[PDB]
Amino acid sequence: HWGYGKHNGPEHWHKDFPIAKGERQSPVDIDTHTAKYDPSLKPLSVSYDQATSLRILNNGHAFNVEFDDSQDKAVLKGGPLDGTYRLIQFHFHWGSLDGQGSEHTVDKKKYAAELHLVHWNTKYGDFGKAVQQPDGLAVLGIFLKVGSAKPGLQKVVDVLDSIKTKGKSADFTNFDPRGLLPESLDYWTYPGSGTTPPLLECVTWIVLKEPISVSSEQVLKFRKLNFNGEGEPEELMVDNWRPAQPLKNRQIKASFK
Ligand SMILES: Oc1cccccc1=S
Ligand SMILES: [Zn+2]
Repeated sequence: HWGYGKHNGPEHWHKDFPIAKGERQSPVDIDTHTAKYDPSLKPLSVSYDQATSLRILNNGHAFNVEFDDSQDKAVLKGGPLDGTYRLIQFHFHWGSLDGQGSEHTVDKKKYAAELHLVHWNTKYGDFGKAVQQPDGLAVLGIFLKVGSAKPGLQKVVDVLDSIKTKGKSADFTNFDPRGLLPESLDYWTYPGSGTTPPLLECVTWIVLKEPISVSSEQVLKFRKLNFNGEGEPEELMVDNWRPAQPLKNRQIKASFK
């Protein structure tokens, strides 16, 4: 099955998931000089005051912080979006080294990691239906650079010992995702896809310009997680990122000059 290794990594995924070579795949390089400022783009509305986190899961490819999405509690709207998108989970992609790990790049620059806050369009009722629609998901992408610690990340880092291996979960209530956001909500936006199989082309990407800083110790702890199950040979969960894919017939828009 798919993964991030030599024999089952991103260069292989097209054999089981032919959409890997499609017309609106993600991630992409964000060429900041080529992105066009769109003064009609609205400010992003991030409404996380009532977010209800539930659980954290190691799925064998990343860890997901899951939310109660059975009511409009943590929603994204505005920006390039029409309508209301509910937060279902967040996750990260990260490197073996601080010089790599992000999926999106900025003028070819790679960040140490990238946080994806996954939201689904409430006009489609559930996440599973939404992923079959070209406007089904909105993913807020935030870059991580190594420097000062992010205090609001530390509760995540502290639980990772309890979900070291594939299939482990832990209760993870009362986590406030507002503590992972940078100051500015200036963004880039384009149409694309999930970055893991099944690579469905259902995502409006919203990539914040301003990274967050995390400490070297925080991202070190991400790198101690395992892709394997308990009792299987240890394979560190590192370099779980897809490289940039061809832009094809797409324009990246900027909310800012
Ligand atoms: O990595 C992902 C995993 C699962 C669902 C939706 C979006 C992304 S980027
Ligand atoms: Zn992702």
